[PDB]
Amino acid sequence: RFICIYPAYLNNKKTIAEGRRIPISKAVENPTATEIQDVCSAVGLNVFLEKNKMYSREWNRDVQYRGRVRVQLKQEDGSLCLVQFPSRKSVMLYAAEMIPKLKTRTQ
Amino acid sequence: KHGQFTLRDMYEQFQNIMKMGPFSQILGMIPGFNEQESMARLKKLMTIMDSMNDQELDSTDGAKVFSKQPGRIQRVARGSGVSTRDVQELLTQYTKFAQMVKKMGGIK
RNA sequence: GACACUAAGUUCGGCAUCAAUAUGGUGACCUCCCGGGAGCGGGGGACCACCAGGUUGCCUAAGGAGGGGUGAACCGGCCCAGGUCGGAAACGGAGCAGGUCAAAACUCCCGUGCUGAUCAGUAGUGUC
Ligand SMILES: [Cl-]
Ligand SMILES: [Cl-]
Ligand SMILES: [Mg+2]
Ligand SMILES: [Mg+2]
Ligand SMILES: [Mg+2]
Ligand SMILES: [Mg+2]
Ligand SMILES: [Mg+2]
Repeated sequence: RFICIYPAYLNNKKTIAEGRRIPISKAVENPTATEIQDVCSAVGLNVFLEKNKMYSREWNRDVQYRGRVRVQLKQEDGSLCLVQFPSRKSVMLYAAEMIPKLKTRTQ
Repeated sequence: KHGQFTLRDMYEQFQNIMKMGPFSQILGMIPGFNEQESMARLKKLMTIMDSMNDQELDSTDGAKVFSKQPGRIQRVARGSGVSTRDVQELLTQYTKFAQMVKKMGGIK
């Protein structure tokens, strides 16, 4: 029941039809499922990385380009896990904003 | 053939079953040849070509075509949901196979 | 009869052929939402290109919304085997090869404007 977050969703180098889900203004260079998980897990979000899954609209097969990330929004009872994270859009955006800060990118 | 069956047909079929053992034993010294576990390797190699075009297929030097214009390798890889290395691999075996065929005949 | 001039006939060549609009399409791209565990399902705006037949500018000597072709390894659009990806599945997606095309692009032939040359020597008029 967790939700799905594919890097294509947060890629500013992709068009709409190519899988982008957020405005280019907020999108990111080349987000990696890893980075996505690393910023989500570090906010109190329950999430696990599906390293080998591949996004259907992703012609490339390389690594930097594949993997999937799963985050728990609601809890079995119904309450959101983190009030500040209603929707999926909420997480996508939060991620798009925090990755360009990861030390590994400011390097 | 016409959705029917002539003696020449029966002949050609028996003939196909002939150039077997031979062609098969010609795969002898070629690292890239477990009967079922081979068929896949053979069906894969074929599907990859299911993505090449006539001009590429019918080329005296396919290896180069692809060598010189790498985009073709990428086009093929992606077009047959296989990896890029896979394609280059298929390309080298075809070379080895070519060179082999050279030392002997070709049609047989 | 012999010459001229206007109208004009034949043929092989040359040069050249707008603009701005509504309605409906196709495509591309962006931007907002709802639903959903994925592939997605659903709905609102914006921009650009092109097409179908339809106007008008007050537009040029002409400028028709004509008819083909090619479509490129990929790099236009469709349909997409296989394989690939998501899916337990049902299916769905990206998509090469292959096929295809009112609607990427590029090109011919039409027509239409001037225009050399050619051939005819008829139609009229005029001259000696
Ligand atoms: Cl969306
Ligand atoms: Cl690429
Ligand atoms: Mg005159
Ligand atoms: Mg073609
Ligand atoms: Mg093509
Ligand atoms: Mg299929
Ligand atoms: Mg599709």
